[PDB]
Amino acid sequence: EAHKNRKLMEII
Repeated sequence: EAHKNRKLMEII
């Protein structure tokens, strides 16, 4: 998962 996730709410 990890990059389709750390992007998705918490970076964008």
